Amino acid sequence: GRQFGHLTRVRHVITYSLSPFEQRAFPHYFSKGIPNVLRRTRACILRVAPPFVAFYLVYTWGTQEFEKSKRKNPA
Amino acid sequence: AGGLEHRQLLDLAQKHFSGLSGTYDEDAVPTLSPCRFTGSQICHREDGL
Repeated sequence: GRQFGHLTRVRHVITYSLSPFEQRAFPHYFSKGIPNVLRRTRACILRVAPPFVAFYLVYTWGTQEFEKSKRKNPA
Repeated sequence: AGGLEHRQLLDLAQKHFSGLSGTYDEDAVPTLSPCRFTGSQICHREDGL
């Protein structure tokens, strides 16, 4: 159905690309990758974490409460 | 090239071109060097054409 050639109209855009045998596959895999990963993690942690922290708290409280309930009481 | 004789052209050149300098003043000798070739792509998108 959809094929290359008339998917959309584009004008005045130039693209430069380099052959895969003229360049490295791992340019800066440790010097620059790790700061980017830290940036992404810092961005996402505040959105993703608090629900799972709350689940952890509920899990601990429920397990402790069940264990306390099972044990017998004096009198 | 055409209708002419070689010695006449040589004499005229001796008359009118002997003033050119050809000593390569100092190390001003522009010499080419090998040029690197790169496999690559360039694309200018102009859908109006």
